[PDB]
Amino acid sequence: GSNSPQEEVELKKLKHLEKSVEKIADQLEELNKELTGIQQGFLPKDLQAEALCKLDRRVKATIEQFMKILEEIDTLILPENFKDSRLKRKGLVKKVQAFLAECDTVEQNICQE
Amino acid sequence: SMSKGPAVGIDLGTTYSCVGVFQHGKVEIIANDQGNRTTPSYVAFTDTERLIGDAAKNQVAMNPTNTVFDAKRLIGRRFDDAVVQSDMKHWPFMVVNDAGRPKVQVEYKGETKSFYPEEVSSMVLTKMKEIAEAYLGKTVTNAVVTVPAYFNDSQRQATKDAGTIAGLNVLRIINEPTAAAIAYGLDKKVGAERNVLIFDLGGGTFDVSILTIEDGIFEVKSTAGDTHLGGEDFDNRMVNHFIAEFKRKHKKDISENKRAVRRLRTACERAKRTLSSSTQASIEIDSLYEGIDFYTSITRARFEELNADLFRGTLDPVEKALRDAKLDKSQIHDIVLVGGSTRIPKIQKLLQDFFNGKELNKSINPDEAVAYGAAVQAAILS
Ligand SMILES: Nc1ncnc2c1ncn2[C@@H]1O[C@H](CO)[C@@H](O)[C@H]1O
Repeated sequence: GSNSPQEEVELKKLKHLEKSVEKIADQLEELNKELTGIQQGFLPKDLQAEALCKLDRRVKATIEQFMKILEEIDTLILPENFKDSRLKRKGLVKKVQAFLAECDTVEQNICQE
Repeated sequence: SMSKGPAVGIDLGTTYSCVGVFQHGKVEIIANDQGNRTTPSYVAFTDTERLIGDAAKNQVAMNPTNTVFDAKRLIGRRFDDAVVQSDMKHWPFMVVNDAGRPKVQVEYKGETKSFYPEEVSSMVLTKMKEIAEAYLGKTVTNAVVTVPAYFNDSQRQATKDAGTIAGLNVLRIINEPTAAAIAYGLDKKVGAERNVLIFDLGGGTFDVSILTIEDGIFEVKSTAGDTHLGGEDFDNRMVNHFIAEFKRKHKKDISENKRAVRRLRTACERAKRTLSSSTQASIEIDSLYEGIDFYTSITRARFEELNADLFRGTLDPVEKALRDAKLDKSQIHDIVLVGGSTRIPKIQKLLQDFFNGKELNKSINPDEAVAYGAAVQAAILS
């Protein structure tokens, strides 16, 4: 290939963003396990509604952290020759959007009336 | 514990506040704990804590009904004031009537709490005092606090009271256009009386002030402006342009997807800043809407065309202020730029052409000029 030293700078930025995404994804993973735990658990019904609505603050914080990541990714300008960077950027945005769709699922299952 | 520090200058702004200190023969504008030279005039109430500044603005999307901002639009006003009634239709937080006085109503640690506007502003002032102390490594008590020239007695008193509640010894309340003229040493220029036009264009407010400086005395001759015109309106025009472009290119309407619009708005605001020092800005947003990548660009000329009526309209309050001050544009000795939106080259060009090529006072960071002049005043009164 014609791999340039300049692309290494963009790839490093994207790696830092991937690490930041992984930290937020671990918070989402704990929300999913607790949500599954309440839905399939042995709590009485009135306590179940309360336990589910207690996840609201954390799910909203998780959504916001993912949105901030997308805004930081959106500051990148990658020339068409920087193919690896573009593929990495595309993969990272799709991964964040799939995580946001899981956050939306959590929101659909809590604080319902 | 800490040694006693110097007196500071605080620009207590509608959306952002700024603190400066005069040290080693110059003004240092103080960065907050996040490295920002301006601090959002935001206060948030959560199930567990009270957040001020950047930490409050950062969680506004997560807790909108308990995140207070714009307390300056309420401070010293009666509940039935036309401004209070008009503004409360747009705020996500509640404003209640307490015996004719407005109060912000919020949920705080699971309890319904109400606060007067001066209590909210006292919390922003407490943060500005702490920002100064974190930088200086000394306790800060003395401060000059600024207010708009059009603030009446009640609005001035309520600002002084916010300073008192914040534990500040308010050395003086001075007008924002006066502070900007002080920052440029306009009072120290030799000769007769000087007529000064202050052109203050922020993110959400436009204020024109005409001052006369005679023998070191500042007299406000007139005030004009547009209370809700600012940088945000220019961002709106750019967003509308790009939503229309996505419809033409992809036959898809992104406008009901809040996250796609927010991503686009954030990129627009950033591209607009780029356009003040470059003639073109590029935007690349992967998977903006229904998996479609949005790769585009905007020239400075296109940005100017999209906002032509708004930029041109900034001269109408200038003419109104001149009319009210009973002065001809040729009698203006100094023009001062305040507010981040004054960085727009077309705005500078229109104002300079109106004043027949006269140079503008713009070397001081327009977001910091008011705090700068306040810090100069604070040092003089020390
Ligand atoms: N370089 C700039 N060009 C144009 N507008 C700016 C610039 N810097 C700050 N602003 C705007 O000033 C306002 C107050 O921060 C915001 O609307 C912001 O976008």
